[PDB]
Amino acid sequence: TIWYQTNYVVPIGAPTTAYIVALAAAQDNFTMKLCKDTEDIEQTANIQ
Amino acid sequence: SDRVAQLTIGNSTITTQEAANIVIAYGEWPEYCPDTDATAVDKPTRPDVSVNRFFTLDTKSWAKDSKGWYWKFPDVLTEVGVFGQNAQFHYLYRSGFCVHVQCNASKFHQGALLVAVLPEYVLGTIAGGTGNENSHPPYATTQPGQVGAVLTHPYVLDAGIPLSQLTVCPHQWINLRTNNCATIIVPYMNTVPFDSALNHCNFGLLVIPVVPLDFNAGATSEIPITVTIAPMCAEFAGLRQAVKQ
Amino acid sequence: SDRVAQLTIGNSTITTQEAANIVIAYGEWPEYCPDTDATAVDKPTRPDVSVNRFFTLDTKSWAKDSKGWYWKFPDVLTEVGVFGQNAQFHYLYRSGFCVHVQCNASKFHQGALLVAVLPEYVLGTIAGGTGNENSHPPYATTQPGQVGAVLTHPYVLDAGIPLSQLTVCPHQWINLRTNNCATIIVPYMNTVPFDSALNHCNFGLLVIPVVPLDFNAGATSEIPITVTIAPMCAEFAGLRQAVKQ
Amino acid sequence: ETILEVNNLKTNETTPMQRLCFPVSVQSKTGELCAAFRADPGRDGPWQSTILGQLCRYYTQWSGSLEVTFMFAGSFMATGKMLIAYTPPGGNVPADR
Amino acid sequence: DPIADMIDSLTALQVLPTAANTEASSHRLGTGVVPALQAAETGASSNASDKNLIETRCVLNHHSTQETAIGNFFSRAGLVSIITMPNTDGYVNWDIDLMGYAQLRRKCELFTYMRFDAEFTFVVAKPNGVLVPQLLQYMYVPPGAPKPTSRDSFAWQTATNPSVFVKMTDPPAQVSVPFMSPASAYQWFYDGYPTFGEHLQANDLDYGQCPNNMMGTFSIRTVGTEKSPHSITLRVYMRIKHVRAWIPRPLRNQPYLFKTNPNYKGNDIKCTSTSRDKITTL
Amino acid sequence: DPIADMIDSLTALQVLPTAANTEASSHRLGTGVVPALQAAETGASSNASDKNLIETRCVLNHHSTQETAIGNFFSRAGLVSIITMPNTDGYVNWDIDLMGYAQLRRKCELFTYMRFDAEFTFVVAKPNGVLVPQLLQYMYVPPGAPKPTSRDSFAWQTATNPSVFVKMTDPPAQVSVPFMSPASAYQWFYDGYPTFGEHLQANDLDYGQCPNNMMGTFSIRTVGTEKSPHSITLRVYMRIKHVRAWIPRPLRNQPYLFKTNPNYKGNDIKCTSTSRDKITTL
Amino acid sequence: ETGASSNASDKNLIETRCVLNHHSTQETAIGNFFSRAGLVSIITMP
Ligand SMILES: CCCCCCCCCCCCC/C=C/[C@H](O)[C@H](N)CO
Ligand SMILES: CCCCCCCCCCCCC/C=C/[C@H](O)[C@H](N)CO
Repeated sequence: TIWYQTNYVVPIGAPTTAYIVALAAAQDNFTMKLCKDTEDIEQTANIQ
Repeated sequence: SDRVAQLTIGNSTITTQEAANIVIAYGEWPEYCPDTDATAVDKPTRPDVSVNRFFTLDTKSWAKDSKGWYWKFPDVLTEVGVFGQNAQFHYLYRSGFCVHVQCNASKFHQGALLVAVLPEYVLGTIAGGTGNENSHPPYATTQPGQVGAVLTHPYVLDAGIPLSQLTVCPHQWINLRTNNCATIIVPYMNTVPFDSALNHCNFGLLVIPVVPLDFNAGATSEIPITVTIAPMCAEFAGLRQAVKQ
Repeated sequence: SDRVAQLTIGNSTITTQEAANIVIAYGEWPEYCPDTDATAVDKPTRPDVSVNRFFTLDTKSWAKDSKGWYWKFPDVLTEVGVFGQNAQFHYLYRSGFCVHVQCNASKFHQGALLVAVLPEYVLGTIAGGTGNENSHPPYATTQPGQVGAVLTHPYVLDAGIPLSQLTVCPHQWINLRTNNCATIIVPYMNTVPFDSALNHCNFGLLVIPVVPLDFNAGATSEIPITVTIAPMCAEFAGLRQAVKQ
Repeated sequence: ETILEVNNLKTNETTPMQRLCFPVSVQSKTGELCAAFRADPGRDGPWQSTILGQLCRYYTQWSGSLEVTFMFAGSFMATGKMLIAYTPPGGNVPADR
Repeated sequence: DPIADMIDSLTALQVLPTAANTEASSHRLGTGVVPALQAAETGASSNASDKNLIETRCVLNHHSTQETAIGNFFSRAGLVSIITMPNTDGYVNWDIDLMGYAQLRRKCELFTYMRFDAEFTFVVAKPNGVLVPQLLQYMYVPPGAPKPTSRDSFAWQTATNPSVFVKMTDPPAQVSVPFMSPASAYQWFYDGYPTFGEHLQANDLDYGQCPNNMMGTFSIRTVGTEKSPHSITLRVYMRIKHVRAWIPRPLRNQPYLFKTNPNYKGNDIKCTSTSRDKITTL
Repeated sequence: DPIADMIDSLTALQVLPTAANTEASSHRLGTGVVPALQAAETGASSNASDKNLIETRCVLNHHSTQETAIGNFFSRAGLVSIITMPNTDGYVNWDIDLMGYAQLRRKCELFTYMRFDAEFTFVVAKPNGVLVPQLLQYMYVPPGAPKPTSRDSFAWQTATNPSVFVKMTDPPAQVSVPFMSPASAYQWFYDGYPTFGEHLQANDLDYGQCPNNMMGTFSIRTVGTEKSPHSITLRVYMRIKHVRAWIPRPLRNQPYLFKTNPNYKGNDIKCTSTSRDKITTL
Repeated sequence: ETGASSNASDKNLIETRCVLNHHSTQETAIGNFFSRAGLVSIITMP
């Protein structure tokens, strides 16, 4: 979760709404195991 | 490049990019009680991560006619987290603190806060106004909890002592053109090595606007002030059932 | 003169003058988790006195037709003391136990209790009687708290396994002509180095009268059974707000 | 590091470029929450748009520490402080700060 | 250092390939030395031997202790599953739970924890035992992977899932399966709930279910696009290799009812022993 | 050791008998070196000196720093009590509280904690200052000891209590009093309550009262059984010796009202400074 | 904005313990990721 610690303070002439981009990765103690099929791609219709 | 700072203790981290130094109060870091100064014979408990971590309290709103706020230590944390449970199950407690006050504004705002630590902050009354009543402050005033209270007469600090020489105490300023935070590290100060956490308050933190807040119409008018604190070498002794007050 | 014993841990002491040995379960003393077996990277807390101390639960009454009682660990202590607060504020816990069961009677009473520790004591039902219902035990049955629950069919231990080979588990007897107490020291037994204290129970303590209680009319008919337990190397990790269940 | 789709709303599905950034604005009350999401990289949600959350789907079990980086894309004249917390399992989203 | 209190197993293994020898002994008369009187309340077993109770001879015996080792006790293939394709569209998705047959279930539930590699054998025939030329495909679907929805599903492309193609007139297929739990051992008994939250009566099925033992789905099919006219009956057998076991338990004396709980028929509690009439007459 | 994380002040004193010398300096022109620009937000005082702001000469000064040491600041006898025997039965029991006279109270309340030995002087006369031949007895009653109830009470036997017998025509009596707190220092400010319990409005007098400063009762009498016809006026003076002090405080700018609290008259707040008309005209 | 990933670790953000872990990196090597037979063609002679 992300909370407001203080306010988003702005002067006259600058916009009152901004945006944040979140990026994610893994550390150097990260591993994976038991290689399997993914569930993101599918094939109901024939390709070409 | 000493304007940037990072305070990491426990599972918490504070980053700041617009800072002054860190004030170490009276040149002393917090410590555990040595064997020469101790008097109680039972072994104390030192939880060391679950109690020595940053705690964030409620947030105030700096208006253009604010008087000031105060908090009492360790009364602010007696109902918060694992520190608040160790302070209720034990009779004696001992710890230092790291206080961090945050207040940011734009480059078109102005104002200055004085952030000071005053040990044994005993409060007075106005004595009925005329001076004839022997009045005493209520329990919600002397120990306001994690919310804190407002100063009524900040020029005499509600105790008959002037604001102008409050800088003889360990202090910092938050000048809005210069920095947005203040950090004081406070050791344990008492006449006894351990004391009660529910009956005695070691110090008070005072945040008073000396130069009032000012800005032009159209800028952000909601300027908040947040206090984040951390116990440093918390010890507890005298284990018995939980007592809230 | 090994019939006398004294167990001192924390600020608590148990003395007994009519005792057998101490059973150390599977020949292993409780320990903290080493670096080779650990997986979680955050630093754990070890309170070491406020949690490693003797805790006394409620007292049962041995009648002439009692079936038996059971307790679940560490479910008995999740609402008791500073151990119950560390188990609610943290996600992971790890500790061993020292169980002590007390039952005294005169030299004109007779009876024998079997006091056994069974790890992963999973309970079953009678399946509606006829065997056709897929029934499941309620939450007050599987985790009865510090009060404990009564066994309904002690001959099959409410799980389909016989009482007659419960002595393959670490156990002692309380034979009323011989001793009045039983003491088992249990290490941490799991497939994982840390686990949850609210979701998982490591072992169950079973107290079953194998030989029933008997006395003549005129002697004391109120024969109580008290259980006193102590965590040994309690560790806690994964600090977050308090979760009761 | 690849972009996390924290703003994965049902109203964003026809303008899907807005799912890559979430707003921050001037508040009237104090201590509000801006966003909340789970830290599960192999579960359906914001982690599906990452190359880590896509390569996790080819495996069954995972272990190790993660990292989330937040980049502020406002003006030079804008200031502010945020509190980004990670809660271990046991409860739902916390009610207040 | 200013603070002085911040400064701070019983038995071992031995190789015993044979049973113990007996020494010769004579009579013994005296006071103080009583090896026959014990104290069962201490929780310890009796340590009295042959030579202290009777007069013995010398016996050098070479009886081996190899067969009672738990590697030899468990390395026998037992039935774990029977899967049938009469399920009329030519495929079965079977959720892997190996506690459905009482003979291997009672052997494994002698212990609480177990860590082993496995070897699975697939004996396939018709429901009457006859064999036909027919091509089949067995696929292991780990948890999280897409399971097949029909006979011509895309999941049968098996680009990462392990799959075996076999014929019914072939010998039975054999594969080796490693230890694949997220924990350090499999547990046949899990005293608790998997998730947090309230535990109401409608969610009482969650009690005792460990997700560290849930291994996924085993899928079979006939390979072709069109419907096969043959009925299938697949029997799965499992050998246990490279085994370690912890914490022995009482063996079950009641017949099993369900696959996931220790529930027993409460109207017919079976006694562990065979009854007789009088205690003095055998 | 199997567990690796279980393995685990700024300034000093100097003797400065005199004030600091001034060195000679010349002009300075350059970039980067700016000793006059400071930052008051850090909480530190300014470190700029004479030689970096102006051109100075050499001054060897021998001004001593002995008089501003806190031993010399406090070793002066000030009034702490005035006790009168017009209290018409020939004895007074006075509860020891030395915060009743503003001059010594403001000096001691510069610090938070103080640890010292004392020296008490008893200047006694008639209410108009005349002296008569009259025998008196001063007794110190520690907390817990029985205090006298009349002029001929049994408590005046002083078998263990320290007592002084003196005459009015004598010189004033002087005694030495040690440090007798149960804590390590006296505190003039105690932020809290002495006992546990609920803190209701009827018990708000308990706030700020430290029992570590309560030292008992000071009792005086005329010695004889019969009533004396002379009125008594006793003035007590206290010197502070062997002193240690901690944590300086702001000095009070309001007149005192009561002996036990920092209460101030709220309708007349005194400004710390003397006012003027314009900021540009002195 | 530099195009580089974050180099912050566990020990610089929280207080950590010592963990000696022996989790192998063999299965995520691209030889093990690709050495699995998958379907590439279905050819029919009606
Ligand atoms: C093409 C290969 C197919 C074979 C795949 C077999 C993988 C499954 C092996 C699982 C090993 C035993 C795991 C636990 C089994 C029991 O059902 C659980 N204990 C349930 O209580
Ligand atoms: C015959 C000898 C009589 C003299 C006895 C004098 C003993 C009392 C010495 C007390 C020393 C000061 C203790 C504190 C004084 C102040 O009243 C407290 N701080 C009250 O706030």
